[PDB]
Amino acid sequence: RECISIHVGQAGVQIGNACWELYCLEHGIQPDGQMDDSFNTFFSETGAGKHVPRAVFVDLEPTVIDEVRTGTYRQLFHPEQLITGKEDAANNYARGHYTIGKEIIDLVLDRIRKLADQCTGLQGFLVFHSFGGGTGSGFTSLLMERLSVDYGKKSKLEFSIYPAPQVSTAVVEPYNSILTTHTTLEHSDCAFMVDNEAIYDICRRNLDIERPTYTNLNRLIGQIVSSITASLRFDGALNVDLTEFQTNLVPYPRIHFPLATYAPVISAEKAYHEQLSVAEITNACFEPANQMVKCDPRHGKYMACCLLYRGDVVPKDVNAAIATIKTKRTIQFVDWCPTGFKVGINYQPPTVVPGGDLAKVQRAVCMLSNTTAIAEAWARLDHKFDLMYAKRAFVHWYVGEGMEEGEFSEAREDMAALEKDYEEVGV
Amino acid sequence: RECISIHVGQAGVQIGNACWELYCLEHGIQPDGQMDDSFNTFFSETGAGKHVPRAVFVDLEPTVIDEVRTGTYRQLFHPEQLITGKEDAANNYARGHYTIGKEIIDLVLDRIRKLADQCTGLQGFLVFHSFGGGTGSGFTSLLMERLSVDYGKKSKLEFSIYPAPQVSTAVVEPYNSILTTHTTLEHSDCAFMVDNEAIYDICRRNLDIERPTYTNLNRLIGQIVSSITASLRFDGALNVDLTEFQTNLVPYPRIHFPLATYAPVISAEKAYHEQLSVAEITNACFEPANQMVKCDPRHGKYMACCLLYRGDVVPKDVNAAIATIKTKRTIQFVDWCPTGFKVGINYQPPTVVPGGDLAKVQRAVCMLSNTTAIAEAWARLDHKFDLMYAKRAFVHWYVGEGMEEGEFSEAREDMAALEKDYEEVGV
Amino acid sequence: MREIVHIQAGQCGNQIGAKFWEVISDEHGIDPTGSYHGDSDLQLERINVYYNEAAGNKYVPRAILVDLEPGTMDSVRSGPFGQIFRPDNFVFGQSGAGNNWAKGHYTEGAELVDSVLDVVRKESESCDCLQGFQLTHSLGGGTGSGMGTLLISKIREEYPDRIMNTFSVMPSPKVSDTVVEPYNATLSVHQLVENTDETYSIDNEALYDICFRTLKLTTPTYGDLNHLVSATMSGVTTCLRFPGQLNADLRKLAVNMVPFPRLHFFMPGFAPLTSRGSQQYRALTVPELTQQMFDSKNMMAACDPRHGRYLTVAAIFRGRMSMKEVDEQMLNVQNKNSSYFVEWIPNNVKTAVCDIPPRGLKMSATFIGNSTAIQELFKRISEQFTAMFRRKAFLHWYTGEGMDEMEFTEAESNMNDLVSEYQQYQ
Amino acid sequence: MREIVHIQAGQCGNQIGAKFWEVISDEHGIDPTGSYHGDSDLQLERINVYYNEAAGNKYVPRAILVDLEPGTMDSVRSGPFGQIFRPDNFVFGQSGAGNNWAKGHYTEGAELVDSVLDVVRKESESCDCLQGFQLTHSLGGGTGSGMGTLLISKIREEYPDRIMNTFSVMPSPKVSDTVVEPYNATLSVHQLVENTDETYSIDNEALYDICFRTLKLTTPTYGDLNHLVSATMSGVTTCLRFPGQLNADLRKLAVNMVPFPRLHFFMPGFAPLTSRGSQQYRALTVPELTQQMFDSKNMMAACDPRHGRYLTVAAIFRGRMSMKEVDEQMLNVQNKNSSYFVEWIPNNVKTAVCDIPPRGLKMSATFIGNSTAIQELFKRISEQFTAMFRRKAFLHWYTGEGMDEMEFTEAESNMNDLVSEYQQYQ
Ligand SMILES: Nc1nc2c(ncn2[C@@H]2O[C@H](COP(=O)(O)CP(=O)(O)OP(=O)(O)O)[C@@H](O)[C@H]2O)c(=O)[nH]1
Ligand SMILES: Nc1nc2c(ncn2[C@@H]2O[C@H](COP(=O)(O)CP(=O)(O)OP(=O)(O)O)[C@@H](O)[C@H]2O)c(=O)[nH]1
Ligand SMILES: Nc1nc2c(ncn2[C@@H]2O[C@H](COP(=O)(O)OP(=O)(O)OP(=O)(O)O)[C@@H](O)[C@H]2O)c(=O)[nH]1
Ligand SMILES: Nc1nc2c(ncn2[C@@H]2O[C@H](COP(=O)(O)OP(=O)(O)OP(=O)(O)O)[C@@H](O)[C@H]2O)c(=O)[nH]1
Repeated sequence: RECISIHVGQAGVQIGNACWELYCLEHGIQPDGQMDDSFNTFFSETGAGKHVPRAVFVDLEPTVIDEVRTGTYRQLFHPEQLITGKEDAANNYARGHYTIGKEIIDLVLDRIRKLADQCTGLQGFLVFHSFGGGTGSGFTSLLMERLSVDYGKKSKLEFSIYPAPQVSTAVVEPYNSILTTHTTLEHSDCAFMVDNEAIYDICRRNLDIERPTYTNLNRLIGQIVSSITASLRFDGALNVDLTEFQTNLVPYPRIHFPLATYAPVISAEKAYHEQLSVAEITNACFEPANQMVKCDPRHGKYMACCLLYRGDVVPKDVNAAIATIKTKRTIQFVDWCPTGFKVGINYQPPTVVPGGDLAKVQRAVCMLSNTTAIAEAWARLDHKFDLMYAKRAFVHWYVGEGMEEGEFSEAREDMAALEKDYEEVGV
Repeated sequence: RECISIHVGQAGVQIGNACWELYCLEHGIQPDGQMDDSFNTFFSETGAGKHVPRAVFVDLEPTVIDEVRTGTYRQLFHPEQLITGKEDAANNYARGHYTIGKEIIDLVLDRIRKLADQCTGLQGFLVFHSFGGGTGSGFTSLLMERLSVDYGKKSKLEFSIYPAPQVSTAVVEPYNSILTTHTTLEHSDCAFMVDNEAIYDICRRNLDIERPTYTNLNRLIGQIVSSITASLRFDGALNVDLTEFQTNLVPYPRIHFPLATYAPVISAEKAYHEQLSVAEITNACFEPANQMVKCDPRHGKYMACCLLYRGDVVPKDVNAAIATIKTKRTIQFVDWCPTGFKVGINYQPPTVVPGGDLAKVQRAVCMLSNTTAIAEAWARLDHKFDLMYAKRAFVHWYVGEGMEEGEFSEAREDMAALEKDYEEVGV
Repeated sequence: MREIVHIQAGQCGNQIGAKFWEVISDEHGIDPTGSYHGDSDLQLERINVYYNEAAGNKYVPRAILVDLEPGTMDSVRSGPFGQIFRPDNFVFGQSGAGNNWAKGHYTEGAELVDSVLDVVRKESESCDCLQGFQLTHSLGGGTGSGMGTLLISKIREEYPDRIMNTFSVMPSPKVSDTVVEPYNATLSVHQLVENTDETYSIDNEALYDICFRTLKLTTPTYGDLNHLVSATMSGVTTCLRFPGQLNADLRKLAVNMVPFPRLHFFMPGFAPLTSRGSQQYRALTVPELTQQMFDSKNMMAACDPRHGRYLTVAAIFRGRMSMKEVDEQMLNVQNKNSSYFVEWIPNNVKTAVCDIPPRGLKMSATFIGNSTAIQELFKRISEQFTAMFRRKAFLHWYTGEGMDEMEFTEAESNMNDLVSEYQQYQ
Repeated sequence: MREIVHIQAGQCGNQIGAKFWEVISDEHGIDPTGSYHGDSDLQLERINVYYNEAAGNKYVPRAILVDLEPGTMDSVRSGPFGQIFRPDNFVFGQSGAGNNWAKGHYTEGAELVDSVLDVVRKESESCDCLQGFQLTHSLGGGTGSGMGTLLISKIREEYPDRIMNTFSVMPSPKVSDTVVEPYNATLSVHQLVENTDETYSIDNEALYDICFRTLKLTTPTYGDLNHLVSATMSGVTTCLRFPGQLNADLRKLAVNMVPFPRLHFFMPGFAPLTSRGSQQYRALTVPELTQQMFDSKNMMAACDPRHGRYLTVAAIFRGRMSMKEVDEQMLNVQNKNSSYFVEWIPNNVKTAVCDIPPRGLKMSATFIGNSTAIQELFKRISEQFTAMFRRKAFLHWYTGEGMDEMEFTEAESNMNDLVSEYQQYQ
């Protein structure tokens, strides 16, 4: 019951800085790399009293891969896993895919094969990237093509980071987001999305962090990925493996875009002045104020909702909680999936990061939802791309890499064909 | 169970500097030459509390034979064994074979007879040389002719060092390599090859030695020769003597050119962050990135593969490892030898050199492979010779020694006749 | 001597099966180590019907514990009674079913069921004369639903005469713990009605309802539900495990509870089910047990019996009791409540009484009932099936394992035919 | 009194032979020093059949340990039981065979076999009446395959009436430890079928399979495999070593297991083979041993018996047991499984039972079987032979020792004829 991870781009490796911080903390694994069957999913034993992740960090720019090599997590990570490039993709989908992409995939794809044969219970994959720069967009679509044709049958958990609706770190990333989604549609088995201003807004309102940096964001993002894989790492009343997400949330093979959320997002001082049970955290995860993307669920419908709980949670009260969700009319499921609910329970609760921002709670929920609410984000992301594409803005960089007018049109009609499915299933 | 060694040329004696460094280290023999039945294969007892190798160092130039006489290994080596010449062969196959060769073979060949009668269990021979200079090429072909006619029935392990494909220390050595192979084909029973840029590339990638000198190279080369003879020096689950290599790897009496490789090539800091078992080191030895010659095995086929292991290795897991090699389709055996596998196990693990570069490991593999991949090295080595031979470049030195147009043509057609066999068995 | 080979499949089937061995081992006075320490010699009389004699006065159950997730066996092995089972019976794969009926029936369990069938042959040939196969599985998920019906097909093929006993835990929409419930349920019952002869339709919604109303538990875990389902399994086999004034074999229950071969879907019950507070305020007399048995709310299925009629019911009693008061209560529950009993059958009741009550309790009873009201469980599952099948949601994950759309059509027709026939005799 | 001279050849034959003396010496209660300290006097009754009496109440086995590598004798001499052997029996050359059949048969062993034959004459003439020669060798390599068949030819020449017993350890392609396996195997069996009367075809692939499935060992060394092969050797000779209700000599096994003179290639088995965990969860009764004996997976050869049919099988039992339950199990295993037994033989089973079980175990059994399915071991070796022989790879190393290509042709014809005759009676 293993699952190997890869981390592409600045956003991916920055997630790995905090995501593996809480994985090794949950299993008592110090940064030195030592202190039974729980840690085998993400940590392999090396001889006697030592552990190594099944992790790969790739970034064509050498800026932050070496930062881990000189940071505090030097002994934990095997130094050959920390793969680095020579020059930067520089916010170009084509540069990370054809020029600089094609010089290092021969190293990392065959290295990912090495971890496969080292493992036996490889369930699937979980990649970490963003649609902002060329690394997270170009190199992943290149690698996903060669990883899909290599294995195919195995699953892939895509934890992408959108560009926000109005907030944004760059100008050219609509070209990156529309081009990487043209290839990611037919390859990724599950596409989990994250937004920038939403997670800024969540910790400001609920957690009361008025001035967060990116390291504060990646703590709870790793908690979200840690929650879905906690059922594999620990025992519970009703465990769910990675294969449940493909069978429960993907009604059609093209609409495979869930939405992640987490609760209770509560600070240290508010935990004492607020009681936590399954009912209020369940209703808290469905409201738009706590969704990880800037899309309101009332505009659309929930096709499916996988509720993954942690900590001491009995199995009879969850049935009462989901009953209140079904009768509440502000959120409504589709008639084609009336029993749109899956429950998962784990006895081991979440762990608090030392020096972090989140507070320790006896129970927590990590709810995944496949819905039509993401079609609004696709439309406004596709709409803003049309103004730059109409004037041929920033096209001379991509076609200078080797592309042409053609694949931009294929990326446009593919997005319309994707939205053609969302308006179809929204009936 | 003895085997006497000779060392010709600068490359041969430089191998003996490090190769005997690890032989005497493995048996607890200090450089003084003293501290039961394990060391008798390569060390004879001298009276009481003293040992002497069954070694002979010959080099027509006196440059480095005296360096051992004034180095640290003065007491270990009997000073009459350290034979030296008076003037240098000077990168001429003819000069080391006819003019300066014929003045000292009368000393060393009759001296090699002295070690034969001193011994009783002489299994065969193992010579050390290179095809670069006239010493390693000319004198060996002269001595091999007189040693073959003297004994004949005994075996000879030829550990040659090729000139690299594009890297090279000289210009005339294609004449040396093609002429010495014309005589070495009918005399040598086993012809093990080594390349210069390959061993530079192996320690750079795997061992992380960015600036190696020749003494770093000869440490692992002696480890390769020490691995094949460890079965004679120690006991194991399935021992293999020198006679197994002739019967297992030589399907036809002309194709007797194996390829050597070694694994795990791992540094000191990477040993803690990487687990070593028989599976990954087995797959590591077949890939082109760890082969000792610049030839890719996927272009050709493996005719045979002798897997010699060391250290604590059980006999049931090796059968699982070779099964994965047989089903992996990136490397494929010939249909005429479906069971192309031989296993050898030794309980005594490899020993680390003090102050060296390699790290101590509980298990190691020294895999020998007879294949058609070496035919590419013969062709490019024969191809580059044709440009110099067509313009009669550097011919006036060899024919000034006494040769003529004839034997160059015999050396050319002999190489084509050798390659005629490789394309034949490649079907 | 009428031996019984036990099968456990799926996480729920292993959980109710694990607690099931906990209860009856205490009835026979069997240590967790397997050594016999019972007081009465009658416990060791028919101990062979679920155990095998071993050296050192040790015993081992004939429990074939099947799954596709190895974590379920570790919980059973580490449990209070994991050490009594044979280590060879634990046949289990590596990857879970993922809540897919077609995986366990065609790809995942199809390779594993061949290994399990050899163990069924091992325990059967060691028997003197086996009576039936007591299987425990849930229709939710892929393991119990898909691989379980495949295993039932092979055993029914090789043993076309033995009693194929199954305990199908089937949930309702009130507790929808999995989105793929109707496909797992509709496809599983397509095989059960053609092969099996007993189908104890137990629902989680009814099981939680027992804990609040009559048991009055604040935090009913699954283990509390497993204790109730184990009580029904020990009740039906109590006749053929101990001496009794009327010993009804499972075949002698199947002959009375199955007026037509397809009408073999039952609805179990158990009594006395008293809370901790209501222990002293309740009489142990026989009429008090009977009113709790035929109580409409004390059924272990979501379907209320008042919405239909009983074709035939059975009441397996335990402990010392007069037969006359039992006959009057079996008589009275059909006179005044004749609307809830079909009158084209003259006597719809089966009686049985053992001379050994449960451990700790003075008297007890166990109810079986084949009601026409049970069809609404199949009706609502068909509504959920047709709701998702009308647009073919989540069917493509079944096509990967070679399953075709016509097999869903054939299951739905056989499902809907089962609803019509209970409506006939209502 | 039916004495047995023991031969050991090759590294594998010396290893299984070395562990073989370890087991039976503990059955007779013999110290490593050779002094007798057994509890029961029956152990000292037929001690002469494998040992010779010496001064000081010391004993020495009649073990002629042959090899061409001196390192094998040093391991046996330094072992836990090296001190019991006579130092004179260690006849060994200086240079190993190098995995060449022609070396041990013509050049290396041909000079050494003349010295070994004098020791065979020494141990034979000291006997009262020898029954047969118990030889142990592997068909892999040159020593056991080449020199062993040469030694068998001379002993068969001088003793054309005694029982030539051999234990030919022959590997499969699943475990190909040597590239020269088919030439060593195909040439060795060319001499065995013409001379010998018993050939126990043991495979390393099957031997590893026992350790994982039924023995459940994590790290099966060769010594663990030697313990299993030694159990079969002690089982077949248990009749003529201790009193028993039915004492079957090796000639009395050869008369029943050899319906035609060439059909003398067997497939051994042993039971109970239980893991450390499954010790207490298993009954020592006779039907439990019989189902493990005839288990298709518990054979020590790569060929499954279900692919063919048994011409004739034998079951040498050990320990106190009723004959009636043995006869029923020998009866039942041919009634229901009649497809796996040829019916032109009416009774394909041989029975035997000793009154002394193995040391530490209460009961035991040992299986012999001449199956038509065994031909696939010869078929696959012929496929490997013809694969390498079609282009004549590695044949020139056999021409140096005077061996001609026609001898490979004559071996292949006799090999292929052996495959056809088992296909006849299938
Ligand atoms: N009365 C009880 N019901 C249970 C228990 N465990 C699960 N269940 C119920 O049965 C439903 C499905 O049964 P299972 O848990 O066995 C799912 P299964 O193991 O067969 O498939 P996979 O786990 O996907 O391999 C499940 O949704 C619960 O409603 C239990 O311990 N007791
Ligand atoms: N069950 C066992 N099998 C063994 C053992 N040793 C070896 N073998 C197997 O038998 C095969 C060949 O048998 P041998 O080891 O005796 C080769 P031999 O000594 O006869 O020739 P040379 O060593 O070349 O002189 C060998 O490849 C193994 O598969 C052992 O100790 N136990
Ligand atoms: N939530 C979150 N987003 C991040 C984080 N780091 C980077 N991002 C987002 O990632 C987007 C671009 O990601 P990358 O593709 O990795 O950018 P890059 O690697 O610097 O690409 P180059 O400019 O070519 O070097 C930015 O627009 C950010 O909004 C992070 O730590 N947390
Ligand atoms: N791998 C390895 N190769 C070596 C080493 N020393 C020398 N060589 C190679 O050996 C080749 C020539 O070998 P020799 O025949 O001994 O040269 P030489 O003895 O100096 O010949 P002269 O010029 O006549 O003195 C060179 O091209 C080197 O590449 C060494 O220590 N390790």
